[PDB]
Amino acid sequence: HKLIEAVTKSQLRTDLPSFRPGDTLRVHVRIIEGTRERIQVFEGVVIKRRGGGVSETFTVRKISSGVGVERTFPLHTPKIEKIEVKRRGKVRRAKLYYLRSLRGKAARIQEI
Amino acid sequence: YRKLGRTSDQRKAMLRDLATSLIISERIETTEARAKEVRSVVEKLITLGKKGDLASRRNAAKTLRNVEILNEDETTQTALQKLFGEIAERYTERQGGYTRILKQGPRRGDGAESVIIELV
Amino acid sequence: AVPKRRTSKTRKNKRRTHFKISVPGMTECPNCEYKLSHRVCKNC
Amino acid sequence: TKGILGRKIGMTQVFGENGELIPVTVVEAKENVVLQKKTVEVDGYNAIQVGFEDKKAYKKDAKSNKYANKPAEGHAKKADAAPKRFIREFRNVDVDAYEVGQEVSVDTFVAGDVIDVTGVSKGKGFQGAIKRHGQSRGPMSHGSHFHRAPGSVGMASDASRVFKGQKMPGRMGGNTVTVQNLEVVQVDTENKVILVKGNVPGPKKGLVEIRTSIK
Amino acid sequence: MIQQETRLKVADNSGAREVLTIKVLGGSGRKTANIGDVIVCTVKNATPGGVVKKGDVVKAVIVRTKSGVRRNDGSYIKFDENACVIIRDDKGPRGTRIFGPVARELREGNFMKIVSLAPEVL
RNA sequence: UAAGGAACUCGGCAAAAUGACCCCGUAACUUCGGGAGAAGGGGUGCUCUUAGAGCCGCAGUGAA
RNA sequence: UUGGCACCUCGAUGUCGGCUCAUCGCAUCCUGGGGCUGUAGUCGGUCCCAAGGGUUGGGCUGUUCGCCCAUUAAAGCGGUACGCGAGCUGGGUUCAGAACGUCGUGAGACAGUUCGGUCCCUAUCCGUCGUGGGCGUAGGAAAUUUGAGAGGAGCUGUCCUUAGUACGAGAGGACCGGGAUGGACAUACCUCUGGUGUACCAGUUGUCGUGCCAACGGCAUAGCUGGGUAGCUAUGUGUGGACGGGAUAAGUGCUGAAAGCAUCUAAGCAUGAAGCCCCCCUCAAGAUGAGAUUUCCCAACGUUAUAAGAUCCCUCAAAGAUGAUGAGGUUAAUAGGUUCGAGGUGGAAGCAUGGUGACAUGUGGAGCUGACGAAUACUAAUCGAUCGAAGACUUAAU
Ligand SMILES: CC[C@H]1OC(=O)[C@@](C)(F)C(=O)[C@H](C)[C@@H](O[C@@H]2O[C@H](C)C[C@H](N(C)C)[C@H]2O)[C@](C)(OC)C[C@@H](C)C(=O)[C@H](C)[C@H]2N(CCCCn3cc(-c4cccc(N)c4)nn3)C(=O)O[C@]12C
Ligand SMILES: [K+]
Ligand SMILES: [K+]
Ligand SMILES: [Mg+2]
Ligand SMILES: [Mg+2]
Ligand SMILES: [Mg+2]
Ligand SMILES: [Mg+2]
Ligand SMILES: [Mg+2]
Ligand SMILES: [Mg+2]
Ligand SMILES: [Mg+2]
Ligand SMILES: [Mg+2]
Ligand SMILES: [Mg+2]
Ligand SMILES: [Mg+2]
Ligand SMILES: [Mg+2]
Ligand SMILES: [Mg+2]
Ligand SMILES: [Mg+2]
Ligand SMILES: [Mg+2]
Ligand SMILES: [Mg+2]
Ligand SMILES: [Mg+2]
Ligand SMILES: [Mg+2]
Ligand SMILES: [Mg+2]
Ligand SMILES: [Mg+2]
Ligand SMILES: [Mg+2]
Ligand SMILES: [Mg+2]
Ligand SMILES: [Mg+2]
Ligand SMILES: [Mg+2]
Ligand SMILES: [Mg+2]
Ligand SMILES: [Mg+2]
Ligand SMILES: [Mg+2]
Ligand SMILES: [Mg+2]
Ligand SMILES: [Mg+2]
Ligand SMILES: [Mg+2]
Ligand SMILES: [Mg+2]
Ligand SMILES: [Mg+2]
Ligand SMILES: [Mg+2]
Ligand SMILES: [Mg+2]
Ligand SMILES: [Mg+2]
Ligand SMILES: [Zn+2]
Repeated sequence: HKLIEAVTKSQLRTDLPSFRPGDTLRVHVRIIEGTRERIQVFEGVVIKRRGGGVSETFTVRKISSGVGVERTFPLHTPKIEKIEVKRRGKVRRAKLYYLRSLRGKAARIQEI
Repeated sequence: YRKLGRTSDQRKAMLRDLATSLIISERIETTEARAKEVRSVVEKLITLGKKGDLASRRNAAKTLRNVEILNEDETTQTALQKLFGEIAERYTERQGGYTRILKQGPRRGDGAESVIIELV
Repeated sequence: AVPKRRTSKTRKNKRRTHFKISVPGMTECPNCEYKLSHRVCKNC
Repeated sequence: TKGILGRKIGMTQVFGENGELIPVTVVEAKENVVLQKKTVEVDGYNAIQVGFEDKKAYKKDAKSNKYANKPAEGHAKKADAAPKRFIREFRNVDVDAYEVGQEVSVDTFVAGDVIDVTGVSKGKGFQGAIKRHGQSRGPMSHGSHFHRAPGSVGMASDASRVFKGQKMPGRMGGNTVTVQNLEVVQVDTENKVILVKGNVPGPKKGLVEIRTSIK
Repeated sequence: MIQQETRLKVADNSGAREVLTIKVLGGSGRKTANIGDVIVCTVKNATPGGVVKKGDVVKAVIVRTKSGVRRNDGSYIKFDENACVIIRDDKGPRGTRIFGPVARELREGNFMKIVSLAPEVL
């Protein structure tokens, strides 16, 4: 009954900080396409965590030039070099979908 | 889970009524599908009664009906009190399986399978 | 929507070939006449 | 050239060398044994017969398929093996390279092998034309009284009949399906597991047959 | 997921403000376009003084979608809006400036000038 | 109900949207009554003090 | 097609267009093969073979038709009651109202127009799609199978390279090969992204209850709102069809006479299409021609009881309208319960503390948790009953 876990255990990462929805993360994402491999930081608030094991994902949202952007990552993807927990948010639900229609001050998340 | 030919609210109410009736009378005759559904309800209630804490009692109060039971001699108690009193003590050392279903056969009016479900 | 021709006696009985009931699944009561299998006596 | 029997456990994902996401199907292929060699001389064609999952030994008054009956017990005992739940033939193998009674481990397949996976698709029950044959609905408004019906089933006086093969409601699913050119992602000797790229037919716990791709 | 009659904001300074998708290019029966695809569209709203006038039928490349795209590593990017950039025949933008972030996928389509002009590529 | 938003269809048919109360604001035209609820905006929960100060939620005519 | 004829139907053969669903022809729109060219190349023109597959989304109009916008490899022409209303619609057309123009003294009418205007039917037979029971298949049975035969599939774009080469003043720009990658379509599947998720978690309004507080229950679309497991799912994730062999079409030949020559043909010998038969997928021995392999079982006197093997009955789900199929039936994990997990929700109650209070913090990633996983006989799969062979004959090899 634990075959899936047994064969996907080697895929899991152990260098991952603890975080919950509402936290502000700095995600250091590897970019390999082009002529060189480099690192682009994506900073935003975690609006979603879902799944379990190797299939777990999380979603981060930021505003770039006034346009909302969301990146969803597999939690254990090798493409992520590291994650910093920059801020800890005070929120009341697991999914922060209500942020999607909020802008500016109304979209602010109180820190802990 | 079975729908029992009823809407969700009606089914929930019927299951509460059947569970309280079973707790009170300790042995009831119903149809096969209703009994197979209510065994789970009644046994989870008995689990709460064995737990015994205040939160368990209130969770049990979410499901039980407000019925009164006249005991041996003009002394009253509620179905919730019986569930957390005599019934819970009866099954302290039994790990699940507090009910049993005995089939009786079809009944005249509609050919439905009548069964007895009783506390063990 | 409606039968074009009436159904003969032969065709009707052919169709009723499978229209029947079966003997109940019944067992002798070792101590308590006969009973349905996996049912209690409920009268003995 | 190769074949093995297994049960579908479920779907998961692994990360490739380049960090690419590879959805995979976990197939558990323990306990495979060659039960019989069929040859051109005796049977008219060459194949090996492979039993997959061990059953309980025969007992009197057995009521279910969990226990081998006497014919099955004798057939398996002829190969010095326990009776098996599933038995299938592989005509794509080399009959010479197998001995009756030998095991068929997962290690017969290697990472990067291209395989064909055969299984029985999930059942759907009685289904209408819209779901079973991908047909279009009629209008949902504008006075329509035609939503999920199959539509016209023929022409007229010519031909005064419905042609064979007209697509109609009926039982859907539960058919044998072969998915070609899947790949072996990983073979794990412990747990006797083969990781297959992509999805394969059937419900969880269903039997699947894995063969080296014919194409 | 852009189809016929989908309206998209324009993310350049060509003079078009909003366009309406007339056609998704790329083969018969194609219904949907996404980031990096080329569409035919008409200008519904335009800024006065701009090069591209209301009513013109033009070609645009999609640079932002709400549906977003899935990348090979199992990661996704989605945007809060659908936006496109009006392009010439040789894939160069008709305007001089690009507004808003654009997806990395435009590199694969060789929309390199649009990529260079964008404030952010994600 | 994703994305789209009349591409449906003879026709937006049907559905969706609007909707109560209080306060701003309101065009052409006009028989000077009207048009007009034009349009378009804002507010609303709970606690305390005498209009402010707070408290909670995604959301306060929180349903109809 | 417009007609001509008036042979079936006036004790009724529903008319146009669209929708749904197709099916057939080839006089071929695309794609494949080829001859001629006033064929340099890139493109074309014309003719021959070829029906395998493919062959579009809008504006206007009831429209068919047609014009237009934007695509596409292409947007072929036809038959099937101008295919399809006991499958749908009902905009148009042969209905009662009304109006205009016009005609008529008039009632009224129309090489006309305009607004409005009931689409009934529980499928008996054949036909079709699925799914069972009987018997047969020279003993009975369990499983694995061959494949006579049948169905399915069959499309194609762009880019790179060859090569800026051949061709060509130039402009321009290849055939043949090599590689990459899409559109449409089909199919499987739920890891992912999402949808749903009426016995999952939470917030919240009105009102009535559980005597009151607190905590809860009922009703209001599941009262409403934010999320959401399994399952089922597409817009999501995989996979498939550009192959190879054989025989051919139009063609192209070689050898070669009749007919000293010439000649693809008359005898022979080749070569040559997305087309044919196979190669790929599925079904398939009621294939009454009823096939094959392995294993199991073996009775006496039509009867009675049996063997292998099954069923009845019962617990069920991966299966399912019901049958059927599959997992199990105590020598037992089949379901329920119980205990522990995954996932979901997001911080229970009670109590303490702070605050006038609304509330906040702590105890504490808490409490709760359908369908998912494991363990555990606590509950239910009791007892029992029913069906079920004994292998015919004739001739040949041994
Ligand atoms: C909806 C029910 C009616 O069906 C229809 O109206 C239709 C849709 F079924 C219909 O029109 C059929 C199809 C007609 O037949 C066609 O006649 C054409 C001339 C020729 C055609 N073919 C041969 C080419 C025939 O098929 C005709 C004549 O009905 C008028 C059939 C005859 C036998 C006929 O009169 C029958 C008896 C007709 N009728 C008069 C209705 C008369 C109209 N009506 C009355 C009512 C009503 C009355 C009382 C209460 C309520 N609530 C409603 N509703 N509608 C009824 O009372 O019932 C039905 C069956
Ligand atoms: K209430
Ligand atoms: K608490
Ligand atoms: Mg989670
Ligand atoms: Mg039910
Ligand atoms: Mg209700
Ligand atoms: Mg449609
Ligand atoms: Mg309807
Ligand atoms: Mg929607
Ligand atoms: Mg939406
Ligand atoms: Mg809109
Ligand atoms: Mg339209
Ligand atoms: Mg249309
Ligand atoms: Mg309406
Ligand atoms: Mg109101
Ligand atoms: Mg407010
Ligand atoms: Mg004629
Ligand atoms: Mg005559
Ligand atoms: Mg007539
Ligand atoms: Mg008649
Ligand atoms: Mg021809
Ligand atoms: Mg063809
Ligand atoms: Mg065509
Ligand atoms: Mg017709
Ligand atoms: Mg009609
Ligand atoms: Mg008809
Ligand atoms: Mg009409
Ligand atoms: Mg006159
Ligand atoms: Mg009208
Ligand atoms: Mg065959
Ligand atoms: Mg036949
Ligand atoms: Mg191609
Ligand atoms: Mg899942
Ligand atoms: Mg999901
Ligand atoms: Mg209270
Ligand atoms: Mg009441
Ligand atoms: Mg046979
Ligand atoms: Zn009895």
